[PDB]
Amino acid sequence: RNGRDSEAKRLGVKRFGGESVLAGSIIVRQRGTKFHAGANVGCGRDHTLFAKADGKVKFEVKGPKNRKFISIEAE
Amino acid sequence: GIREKIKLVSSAGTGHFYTTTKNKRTKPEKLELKKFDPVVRQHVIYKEAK
Amino acid sequence: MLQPKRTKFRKMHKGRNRGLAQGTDVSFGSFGLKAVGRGRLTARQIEAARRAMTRAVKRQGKIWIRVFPDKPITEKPLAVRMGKGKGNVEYWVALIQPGKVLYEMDGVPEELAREAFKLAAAKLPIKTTFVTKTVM
Amino acid sequence: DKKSARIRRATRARRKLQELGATRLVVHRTPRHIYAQVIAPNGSEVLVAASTVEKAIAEQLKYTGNKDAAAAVGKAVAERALEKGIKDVSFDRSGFQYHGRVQALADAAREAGLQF
Amino acid sequence: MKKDIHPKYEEITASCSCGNVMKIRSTVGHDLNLDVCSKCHPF
Amino acid sequence: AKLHDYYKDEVVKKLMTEFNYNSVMQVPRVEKITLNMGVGEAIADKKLLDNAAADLAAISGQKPLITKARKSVAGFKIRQGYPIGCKVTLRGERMWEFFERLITIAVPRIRDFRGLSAKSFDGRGNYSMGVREQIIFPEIDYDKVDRVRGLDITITTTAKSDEEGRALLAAFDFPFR
RNA sequence: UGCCUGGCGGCCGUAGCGCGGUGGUCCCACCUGACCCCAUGCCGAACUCAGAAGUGAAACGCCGUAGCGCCGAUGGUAGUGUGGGGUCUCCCCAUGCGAGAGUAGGGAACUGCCAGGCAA
RNA sequence: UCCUCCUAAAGAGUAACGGAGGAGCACGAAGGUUGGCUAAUCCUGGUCGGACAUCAGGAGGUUAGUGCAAUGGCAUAAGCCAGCUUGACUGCGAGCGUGACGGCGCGAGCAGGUGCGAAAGCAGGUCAUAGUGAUCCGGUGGUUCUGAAUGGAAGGGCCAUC
RNA sequence: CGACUUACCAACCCGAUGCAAACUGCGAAUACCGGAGAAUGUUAUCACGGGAGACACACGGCGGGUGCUAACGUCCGUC
Repeated sequence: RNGRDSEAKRLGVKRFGGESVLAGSIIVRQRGTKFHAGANVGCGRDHTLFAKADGKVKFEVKGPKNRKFISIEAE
Repeated sequence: GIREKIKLVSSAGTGHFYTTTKNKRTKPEKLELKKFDPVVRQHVIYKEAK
Repeated sequence: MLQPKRTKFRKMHKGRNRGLAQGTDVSFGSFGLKAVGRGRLTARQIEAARRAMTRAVKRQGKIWIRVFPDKPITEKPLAVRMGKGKGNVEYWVALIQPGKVLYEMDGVPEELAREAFKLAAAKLPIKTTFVTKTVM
Repeated sequence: DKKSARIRRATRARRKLQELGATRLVVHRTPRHIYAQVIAPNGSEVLVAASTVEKAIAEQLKYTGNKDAAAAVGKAVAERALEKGIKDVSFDRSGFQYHGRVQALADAAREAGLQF
Repeated sequence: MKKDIHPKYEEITASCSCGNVMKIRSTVGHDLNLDVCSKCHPF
Repeated sequence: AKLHDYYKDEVVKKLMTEFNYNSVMQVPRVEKITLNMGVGEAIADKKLLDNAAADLAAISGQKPLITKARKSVAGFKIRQGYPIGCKVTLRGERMWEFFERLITIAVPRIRDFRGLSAKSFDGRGNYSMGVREQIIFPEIDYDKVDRVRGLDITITTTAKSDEEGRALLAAFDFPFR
């Protein structure tokens, strides 16, 4: 009675650390918030992370819970 | 799908209306939301209707 | 007939038996039977070997079983075409890698221990050897 | 714990101001000597501070830790900020209800030039 | 202390049989008559 | 309030001498009292909750609040968020007058009295007890009520253990039979 | 410049827990009252206002202690890219990368800005 | 047909009559904002009350909860309570993700007019991921856009919707 | 109403030993994305236009599902 499946949602990181992006570009597609928005990064209703400014994207770990953050520096 | 669709008609003379859904079994009274009417470009009271 | 209780899933993938054994040392008794070959032991084989030693030692000492099946195996019924879903679970097997200690034992002389393990190994499908508890 | 509850209360506001990147007026209130500070957006340096703990401001008001004290400190921060140059700031409750002394300090500050 | 939600808490003087009289604020009502108290009792 | 002055007059000294503490605040002191009434039969007749709350307002000096079930359990046929009891917590000054009414007019009027228990301690310094009937308190006329349901009392203090809590209560001439 | 104290950070368990000691000149906390401001799905509990008597008990800060958590080598082992070999449902050789766990050990923090008291 | 996990070989994708489960909704609030709050499970004392109702204290730190299966996420809570409300708004939309295509998804910002807050600010539905059906034909309301000699009308077009 | 023993059943925990595609307090090698640089390659790259064929694949190595770790079996990934 098996045989059912769902179409893959093509999640994952779209832009990796150290590459320039344009404002509004999608950086990470995720179900929850595995990565939290940092500086110049906005979070969508579906927890999508997009660039709010033009620059280089970088990843880092911050906070007491060592949770991962994505930031953008104007470079 | 017991929930059924209704029409919200602006209190102004304009014919603009919104469309939504409601459950008549639980909340049979009318709906009187205050929404934006672009024909007159003002926020007015909208009344439920068919 | 060792078997788990209320396992999470009825069926599981075949997998592979690559790798190397982890429980390679005597931990409970003073003598043990180490696995030299690689393979899988069914629940029936484990029961048969256990009964052989208990009779050999005449219910003297202690017996430790260091392997549990915890892996269902299916088998299609005779005169059944391929497909139409996974087969029904038939028996449970334990994957054995070289160096795995199968049975442990204590409270008997070394001489009597050797024959007891030899009888058990005669009813197993994998090459085995006799080992003694090491000091550290 | 009073402190733990207060920090938990103000964490969301502090994070919101931090990511917004704007100078924030932070006020600390106690049974005596209400404090006030101005913090740069980075949060690493203090532009200017005032309070009723120093004799320069504690030599006039009858008692420190009342409505009059809050107005004096709220006023005191004003001309200091105006003299420094910074005009716009974001008020931070720091977990203190914006009802009494905190409100009085903010009211004195906003009417004294630090509109927010 | 919330208003017009609590029962009246007026003072009232109460005395028992063994001659002990005390004033207590409660909701007993108008008058009270007692026979025993903390003392003068076989506790 | 009278006993509060009595407590502040020499009881603190009595606590001071017996435990010879370093400071004055070290002595245990009561901070609040709590009244509980786990009626339980709201399901059979929820109408009785209001009057069950009413009498607690007679004993207490304020309006009780109705407590709701923490969770639903099939063994009691109770769903989550359903009121199944009421409680009252009183502190400040009003607790003192109620403490008078309990220690002077209530305990003596216990039907088939035998003595207040002394082993009713939670292990940290808090005292709890229960009563059979309401008529112990003077605020019941025996004609306006027709129920046998009782209530529970609990007094909590700043004691770090039972020994000082028992000693503090003994200073309040508790029976402790 | 130093012992301290409060606030805002950096950094985030070598930074966190447990046990013992230590602090009231200021600051902090507890604490008195609350008619008024304010609040309790009841309570000055919590929040808020008017105060400073008393206190360092609790909490908080600092010191000591490894009793835990935590960090952690070197070596070896497992795995593995590429090219070969075997008694090929698993392994070995040459070369490159190289864990996890464990062991020796480390460890009971460091640091920037502002404000206040004492000694300087 | 659609959703979640595994198979799937640490980017994405990836088959089988392979192994497990769900959906064809619900909600004018379960939405927006402001303010406040922080579980499960155990130990001790206490009337009915009893292992399991409610009260008090202690260990615990999220094993709780999150309208609905699963995965990911959630203390700044996305979890729980209350006040005021309709941003579940209109016209757009830089720039991206995803598809052979039809299409689907995210979105700063601008104009108009609103709600909450002292304010900075948040709000273009709901913690996210299922709750859905192209085109044709026809119905309803608005709009001189058109309206085959002219003025109208019928019928079409455009917009909203069935 | 105090209270006690046990040749006998046993929860939760502690010490040691294992197992897991649908467990993860850890975590590679490769692969993939982006940037800089030299050499090399008949632009090997991308965009647009004209014309196609093909959409029955097979075996071998490696990682797997299925089958009996059977099949010159069957179904995927990569060469």
